[PDB]
Amino acid sequence: MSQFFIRRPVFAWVIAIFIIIFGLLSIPKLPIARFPSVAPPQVNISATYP
Amino acid sequence: IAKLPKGIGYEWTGISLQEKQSESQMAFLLGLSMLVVFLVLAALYESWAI
Repeated sequence: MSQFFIRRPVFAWVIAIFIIIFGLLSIPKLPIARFPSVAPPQVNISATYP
Repeated sequence: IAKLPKGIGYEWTGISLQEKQSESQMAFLLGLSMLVVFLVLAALYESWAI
């Protein structure tokens, strides 16, 4: 059943508070980019025979 | 070091850099370790006052 969180509202609020806190501790921890590494990686091999 | 001629910096290395880094984190690690138990006790004793 799902009638557990009507008579126990405080148990509902701490799960909502936990993921607010863990999420707010991670927005400074995330890199900001315009795109992910969608392009295939290249490895250049450059020689010289002047 | 603040009495030196201007333009002379400094840094800590070795055991000292790992000591200064250990002192900046104590107030945060004692903050979370008291905030977590306050949250998990509200999940068991159905209230905020207890």
